[PDB]
Amino acid sequence: MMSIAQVRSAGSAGNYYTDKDNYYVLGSMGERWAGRGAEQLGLQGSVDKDVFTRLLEGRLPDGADLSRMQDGSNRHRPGYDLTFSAPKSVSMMAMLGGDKRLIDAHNQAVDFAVRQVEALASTRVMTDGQSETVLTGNLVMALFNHDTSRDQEPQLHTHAVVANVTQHNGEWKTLSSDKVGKTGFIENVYANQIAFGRLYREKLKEQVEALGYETEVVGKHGMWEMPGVPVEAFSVDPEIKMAEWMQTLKETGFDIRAYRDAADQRADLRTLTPG
Ligand SMILES: [Mg+2]
Repeated sequence: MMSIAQVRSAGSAGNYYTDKDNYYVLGSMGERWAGRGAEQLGLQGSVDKDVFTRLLEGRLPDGADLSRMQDGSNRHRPGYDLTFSAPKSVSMMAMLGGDKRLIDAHNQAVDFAVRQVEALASTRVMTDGQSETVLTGNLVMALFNHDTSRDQEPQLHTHAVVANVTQHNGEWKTLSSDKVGKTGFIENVYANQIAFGRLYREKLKEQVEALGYETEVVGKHGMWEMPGVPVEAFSVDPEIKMAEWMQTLKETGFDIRAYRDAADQRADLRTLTPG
């Protein structure tokens, strides 16, 4: 699904989203800029921690500055964290079963959902004494893949960090609003939390099933898993953590390789089937 949360203070944000220990099992952080806005600022590909931090403060790479220093602290809201988590079985098959094209599938699902989120981008602009929200359609995002849950179990996820900035008629303005009122961006993202989650969730299922794997619905809002995967056995030196995960995986008796060959055969079976 997709969880929502205030982005973590511009101060510690950088190291929080990027220190190697959040993506050790994955190998790389697979981090990247996203959004029409990032493109407008010439931000593409790998993410510079310093530029990212600055972005959270309101300092953009083109000179624009939305920071608000007040008595020693910046009062510009850093932004938001939209976290897309893959289902347990997928996380396991990806980082314990070594099937990396599932990481790609996930990445493809996040890109897809995030593009929909972007259509909600907007800002408050008052004209004629009447203020109203105006769709803006551009965001500046930095995505980071992590592989570990809060309780140290495998969890492939992407923290889609949305900077609190958007361009309007050439001016960089804030998504947040210093005044309660006519529904803004993040309120609209909440009203649609299940839907964005369903978008991601359903896009992943298409990719995943394309690779040959099977899926079965196990809960509300199309929540699904891959049949047969020991999801139950999975509810700080990452090297040790991996060691344990791999061990508890063996204790289940599950045959990873056999599971994948089955997915390969099923896949080929479908491509070579006109009747
Ligand atoms: Mg994380």
